[PDB]
Amino acid sequence: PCDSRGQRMWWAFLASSMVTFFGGLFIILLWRTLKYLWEVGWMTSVKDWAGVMISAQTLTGRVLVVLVFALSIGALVIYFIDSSNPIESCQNFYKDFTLQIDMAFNVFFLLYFGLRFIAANDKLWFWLEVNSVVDFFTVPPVFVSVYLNRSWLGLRFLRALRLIQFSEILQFLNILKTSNSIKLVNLLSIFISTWLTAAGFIHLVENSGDPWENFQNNQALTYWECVYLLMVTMSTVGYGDVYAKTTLGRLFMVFFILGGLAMFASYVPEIIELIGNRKKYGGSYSAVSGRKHIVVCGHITLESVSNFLKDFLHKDRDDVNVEIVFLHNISPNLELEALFKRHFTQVEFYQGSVLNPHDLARVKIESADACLILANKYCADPDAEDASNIMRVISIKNYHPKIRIITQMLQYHNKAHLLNIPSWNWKEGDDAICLAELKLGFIAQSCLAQGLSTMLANLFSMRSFIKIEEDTWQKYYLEGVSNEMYTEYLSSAFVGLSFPTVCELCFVKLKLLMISRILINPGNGTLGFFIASDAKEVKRAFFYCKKKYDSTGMFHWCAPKEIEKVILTRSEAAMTVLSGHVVVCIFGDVSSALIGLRNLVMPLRASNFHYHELKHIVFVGSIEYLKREWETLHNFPKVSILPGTPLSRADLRAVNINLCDMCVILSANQNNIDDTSLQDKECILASLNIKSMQFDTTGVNIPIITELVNDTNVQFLDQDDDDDPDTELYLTQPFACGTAFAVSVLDSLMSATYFNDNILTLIRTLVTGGATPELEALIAEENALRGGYSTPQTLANRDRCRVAQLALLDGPFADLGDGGCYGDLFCKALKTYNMLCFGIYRLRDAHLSTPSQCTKRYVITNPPYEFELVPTDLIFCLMQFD
Amino acid sequence: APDCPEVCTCVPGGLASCSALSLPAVPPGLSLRLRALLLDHNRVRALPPGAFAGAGALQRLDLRENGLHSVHVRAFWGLGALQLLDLSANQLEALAPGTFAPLRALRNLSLAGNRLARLEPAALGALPLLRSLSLQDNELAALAPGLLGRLPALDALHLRGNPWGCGCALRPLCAWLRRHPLPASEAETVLCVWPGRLTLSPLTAFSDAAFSHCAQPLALRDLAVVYTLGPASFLVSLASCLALGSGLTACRARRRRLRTAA
Ligand SMILES: [Ca+2]
Ligand SMILES: [Ca+2]
Ligand SMILES: [Mg+2]
Repeated sequence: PCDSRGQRMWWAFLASSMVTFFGGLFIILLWRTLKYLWEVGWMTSVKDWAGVMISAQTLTGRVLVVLVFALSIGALVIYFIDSSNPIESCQNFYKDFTLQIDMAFNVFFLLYFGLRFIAANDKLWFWLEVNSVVDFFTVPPVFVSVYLNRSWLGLRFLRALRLIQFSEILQFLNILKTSNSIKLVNLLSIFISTWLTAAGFIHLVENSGDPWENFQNNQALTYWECVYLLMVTMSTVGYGDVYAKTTLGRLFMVFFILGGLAMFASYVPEIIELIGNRKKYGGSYSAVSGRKHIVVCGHITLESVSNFLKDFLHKDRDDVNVEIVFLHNISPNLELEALFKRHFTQVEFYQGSVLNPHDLARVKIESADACLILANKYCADPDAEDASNIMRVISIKNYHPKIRIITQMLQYHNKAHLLNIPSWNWKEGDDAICLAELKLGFIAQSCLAQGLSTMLANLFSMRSFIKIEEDTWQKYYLEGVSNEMYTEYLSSAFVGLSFPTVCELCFVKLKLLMISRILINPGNGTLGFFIASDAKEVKRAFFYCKKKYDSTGMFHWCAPKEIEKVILTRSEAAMTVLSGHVVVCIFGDVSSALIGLRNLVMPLRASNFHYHELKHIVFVGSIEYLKREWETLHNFPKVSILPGTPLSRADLRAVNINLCDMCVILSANQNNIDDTSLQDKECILASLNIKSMQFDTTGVNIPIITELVNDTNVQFLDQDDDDDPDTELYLTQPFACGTAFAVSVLDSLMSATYFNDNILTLIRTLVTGGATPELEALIAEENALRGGYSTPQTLANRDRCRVAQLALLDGPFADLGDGGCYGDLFCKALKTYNMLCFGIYRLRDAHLSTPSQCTKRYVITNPPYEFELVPTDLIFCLMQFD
Repeated sequence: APDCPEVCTCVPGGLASCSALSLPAVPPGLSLRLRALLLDHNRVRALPPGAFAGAGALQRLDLRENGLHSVHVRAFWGLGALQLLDLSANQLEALAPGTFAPLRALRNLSLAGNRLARLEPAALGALPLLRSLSLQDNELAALAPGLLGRLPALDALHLRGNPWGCGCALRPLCAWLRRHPLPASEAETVLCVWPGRLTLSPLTAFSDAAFSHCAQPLALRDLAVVYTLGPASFLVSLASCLALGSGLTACRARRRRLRTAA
């Protein structure tokens, strides 16, 4: 029959559970009080057996652990199914299927409790665990129900608390190892278990009204409704459609808010954060056939990446599809991700470390065309950055020696360390741009011919042609900055009787300027180094067919000098006669870094120079710094040193600053302060001190070049100019006049160096005098320039042509002073004396009809054939030896 | 005579009839000399407390078909001599406890044709002199146990037309019918209402064996078994695990130390 429930007896099950728990507690406490008041161990053996069984230390242990997990889930499902049935009912054990499964499950749980008790260390504290408590209040009631053939859905919700011991189960099985996963499983298990247990208690209390009201408060809430109610409650929402009405239910709500709202607000955000841990820029790069890809690593940042991308992918170069793959450890920020979005089909980013061979194999450096390692120029410690860069290159070499590398080195000696790497196969291809070396070579070149460093730097940056309506100096300057350095294979028409004589004067036909080996002004299959404005019209050559010297003689050498034999003082410096010389102001301190002045003095002492024509060099500044750099600056001739400081007017008066050919302001302590505002303050003060001097005439027209670490300071060098932070350095008046220089203009070198590897070494033979396979080997092994007795072949290695500045007022070229045809001028320069002019060094106010007292001159690179000239003008040339 | 209501009809011997007079409430001026009162077919919807005051010697009260839906607890105070009540054919949905307690001389209490969903033990109170009851045409789903336990002299009862849900809640009910055999004509009309496996089943056909599953009262054997089942089972499981572990350990030890060389 049905309607089997008349008189209640929940006290049966409840009292059975309570007497079990309390009897265990009291017997354990009685044993403790009795103990207080008074082979190898078989008890320890069985305890160890149980301990091994509970843990997943044997196959039996793992089977039992998995069974515990599965049967805990099964008992929870049994409770969920039984929740629909009334609170009290009568059911037959041997005619029902759910009761038998429940009986088997709780018999297993009883056996597991026995094993846990045997393995337990402290019995009393094991009795009070949540697992033991839920065992005491779940198995006995089922046994009593089987005995009575009567089921009461009482504390069965406590089965949900069996869900807590799931992290421990997984950690035993070695599945759960890492901290994040363990914490996530802990949080999830605690949250779900507490939620379900609270829902079950509310279900029991609301369905079985409070006893003191004679059970007249039945609300009849389904278990799902109680789950929903608890979710709305501990979420702080509180809809109010469903709520507890009984006194016991409201009391549980009051005491559960305090401990459960905090649990929700502390667990949900943490769970979301933990699940949210993912690697966005993972995965590998697919190597598409027929399209080469290069890899870029090192110092990857928004400004560096933007500059490299805008110079690399410029429309001026030919229609070539080279795909860039960036590899950085730090995940990009929003601006960098947007920049990558704007180049969606041209670049990719993959997060990883260049040290790990896994990440190297991920970007497929095995099939890469080249690897480019950018450097952090603006670091507080150059040695650390060079060391990190050499680690990066050595890791790439370790993975793949055959790859070709372009890298930036902040110091010259670390370049020599790079030569020590076994797979530095510079023959087939390899590059190493030393920023200090190339910067100082450019400075020395500008010392020989002012403003040459500006055009050298502008030849390498990719610039599209721009036009301005107003007639200004910028208008003519921008017609020169648009010319880049390209390489083209020669035609079959010029490969006949002789390359040289056909090379000259034919630039009218090709409308381009030409500059098996490196060739510069070839007089007396080859790659022509053109200065065309674009790569579209460079395809017009081949397509159209109508003890004094050094060990090599490349430089000058003299006997070593002691620092005391060259140290001077204001009296003897003023006594000494110096005109048209070079003065180098040096800023430094005790703990300042090492600049390296050898790459500044070497370019000025090539063999094309005569000892009489050799320019004197005097370094003015602190004597400690020059002492530190002296070990390399002592095998050098005709160099003087004045202690003191460039900020003292008298010290500068002694060294004859007014008549020097070039004053070079340099700083070394610029790597100490990282303050943008404070950088180059000594250099700005020194430059302005030079400008404001007076000589029995104002020194504002003294040729001076300042090397600035910070580009933004370029506005303080000159005062009669327009200062805008928006404009770029190449557009600034001091840079266009060759009086300012920064390493930031050399970063384009990589983009050039990759696209034609010759250009870099051409730089090394167009600045710094010359670099041969031998001299690099000698520097690598000795690191000291040495010389010997001259030989005829040594002296014959002097045919080179070095840059020179030619006036225009007096000379056979006076007829062309205002001829209005610059092309006629250089065509004459070529036929009459085999001389090629890069371009024009022109007064800033020359384009204006009204005269002025200005002296600043800017640079024009390759003026058109129909270019008007002014008699007040300067010409860059490549003079030959004699 | 002053003992007769002005609107009602009285005859010698204390018999008064007030029916078919459209009385909206109890007529005033009740006297002690009236023994039987009629009030049927009126419109007395609400019964004021102490309405029948004054006629303490009344013996029979009729209120059938009077639109009764709410009766106060003290409306029948002082009616100790009242014996016959006819409250049937009304809309009484609930009876307040203690309402009929003063009625020590009650013999027939008619609640037929009412909407009484449940009658509670406290509603009838102490009724020792009660001889018979009529609960037909009511919504009494089940009689709470102990209601008949304060009616020692109850020998006649009518239960037709009720939503009798045949389960363990009416076990005290049928126990009466076994010792008070309902006559066959009326017995055939009392049937279970729940549409389960017990429809068209007369209440006298259900024996004890059919409801052996029903909660029997707490004994002294089971009282002790239910307390002892838990701890005894836990101790048995613990001992079984201990014996299994000790035996396995001893067997593995004797296999390992006796075959160390082999
Ligand atoms: Ca261009
Ligand atoms: Ca300015
Ligand atoms: Mg792609």
